Amino acid sequence: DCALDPLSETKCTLKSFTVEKGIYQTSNFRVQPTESIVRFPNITNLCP
Amino acid sequence: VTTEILPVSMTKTSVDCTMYICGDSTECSNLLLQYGSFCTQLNRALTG
Repeated sequence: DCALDPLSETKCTLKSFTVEKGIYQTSNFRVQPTESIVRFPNITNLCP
Repeated sequence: VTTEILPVSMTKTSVDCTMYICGDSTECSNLLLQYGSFCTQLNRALTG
């Protein structure tokens, strides 16, 4: 399972069940958005 | 006494191919999946 734990993710990245001693970059972390925002101008009159 | 200047190393760079190409879009990511393993090759080369 590639998303169980870092070792399994490494095994999937290398596509192997044995991992040699070393350091491997398996993925990329990035913060996810907390909420969405909409900022439109305060306009009310409907277009004719 | 004379000087000899020799470069030994240069800057170690990494590029998240899937983020340079598709910043955070998942449509673009799903569409880039069908190019195979170009991104993995590029990251492998830069890591080397």
